[PDB]
Amino acid sequence: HSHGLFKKLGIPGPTPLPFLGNILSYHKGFCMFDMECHKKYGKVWGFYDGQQPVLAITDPDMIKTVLVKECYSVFTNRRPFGPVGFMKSAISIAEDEEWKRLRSLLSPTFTSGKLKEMVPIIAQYGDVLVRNLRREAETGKPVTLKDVFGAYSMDVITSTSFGVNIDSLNNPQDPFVENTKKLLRFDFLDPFFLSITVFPFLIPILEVLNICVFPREVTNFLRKSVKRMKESRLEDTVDFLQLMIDSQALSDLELVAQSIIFIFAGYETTSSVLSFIMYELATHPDVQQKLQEEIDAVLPNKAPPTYDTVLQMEYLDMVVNETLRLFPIAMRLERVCKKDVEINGMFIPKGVVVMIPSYALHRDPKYWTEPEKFLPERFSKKNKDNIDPYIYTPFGSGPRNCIGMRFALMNMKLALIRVLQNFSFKPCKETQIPLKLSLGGLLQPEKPVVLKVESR
Ligand code: HEM
Ligand SMILES: CC[C@@H](CC[C@H](CC)NC(=O)[C@H](CO)NC(=O)N(C)Cc1csc(C(C)C)n1)NC(=O)OCc1cncs1
Repeated sequence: HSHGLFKKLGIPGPTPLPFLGNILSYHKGFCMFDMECHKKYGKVWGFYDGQQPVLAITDPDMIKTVLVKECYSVFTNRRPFGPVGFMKSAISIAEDEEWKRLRSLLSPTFTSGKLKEMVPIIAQYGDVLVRNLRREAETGKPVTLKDVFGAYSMDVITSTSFGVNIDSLNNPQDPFVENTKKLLRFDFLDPFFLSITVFPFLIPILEVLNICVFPREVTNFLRKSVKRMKESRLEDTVDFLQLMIDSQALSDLELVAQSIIFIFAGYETTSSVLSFIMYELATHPDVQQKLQEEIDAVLPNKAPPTYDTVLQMEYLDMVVNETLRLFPIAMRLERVCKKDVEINGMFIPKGVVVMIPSYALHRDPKYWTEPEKFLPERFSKKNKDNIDPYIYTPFGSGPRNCIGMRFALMNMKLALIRVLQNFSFKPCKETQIPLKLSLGGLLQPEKPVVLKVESR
């Protein structure tokens, strides 16, 4: 048993059980477990995912060292998670040299120039989202946001990876829609991933059986989807595909891996955050009116948002950020400790997963006044400098942060601008209040957010 380590290092934690470790404590969610631990062990503590020692850390300096300083030398990778197949090459999964190589090649993809070039595209599906919303605002029946936002999010993804101009909501049965939709993942507390942690010694076994967490089903029709366009569309002579093609040491059957992860990364994420935001504005009509006014002051007479226009919206940026404080989609940030180290006084042995509890740190009394309340003013220029960048980490930090940050932000904002210009979102009878979060390992709502939509 490796279960003696935190006792021996003099680190407090909940007492692990044989084989299971502390996993049974997840029955309440990463979220309440991390908050409880913080509350009763203080700044630093230790637990076991099966036989895997995880060290939680909460000190801004120490986090900065793990996330930003010793990233390259010591804390380079995330923890392996289950049988991954060819997706071992995807940037967010890759390790060491291979990761450093991929992050360089793909960095040019997420530049402001490429992003400004992507505006007219993502924006054009703002109009579709509106159109679509306009029909359902005439029904007067509760809208399921995550579904309307889902279609928008797919729509924006497809289009910025080799223009696949699909009206995703109203082409429910299109090859690109059906596959992509199914790439809704991953819950690391579901039955499957649970066993993966009580039995990591089973991963080698499933890998050799070709069993993959990214279901073979989906990855198949994308490997093949990509193969023909990549060859045909530029044989006759503005998207991630092109940007990728041009920069060719980037292997063929690694480009597919990047392509899949950008779908898997923006699809469920952009749509979830957006839902959480529209929930927040509905249950906060004041904020929503304040927002609609900012937008109308900047873009008078429903004028179409632009790149520069979007950045100019102080209050929009504040609403987005607050929503991310309350519902960070990562929940935790993790790095594997590559060799023995001494960071800000304390010793980390090689092999330990070092873990920063974002969801918990985002809700900590030491840093936030009335931390349960949705209050966008915390992010106004008056108060924002009191906000520590290593407590508030919705996009991680350091060399291994979210490569898609500015794209995520811009995308989401463009959706909000076009949507708020045209509609108001009011809660109805089916709407859950206060919103309850899911007990799983994906931070999402128990019941899908349903809201009344009214035409301005
Ligand atoms: C609102 C939506 C999003 C949120 C809240 C978000 C947040 C994050 C967070 C917290 C990390 C971990 C960083 C760390 O360990 O410090 C991350 C990693 C990453 N994200 Fe984003 N993300 C979002 C959307 C995107 C989009 C749109 C893309 C690209 C299309 C993207 C691509 C990545 C990649 C490739 C990594 C791993 C980076 C690496 O290992 O080098 N995510 N995301
Ligand atoms: C394939 C899993 C995951 C890899 C990296 C993400 C980044 C947010 N990691 C996570 O934070 C997610 C939680 O939503 N999962 C994890 O926390 N892990 C990968 C670690 C893990 C694996 S098992 C476990 C339990 C047993 C304690 N923890 N997704 C992924 O590929 O990133 C695409 C995205 C980019 N931006 C937002 S999502």
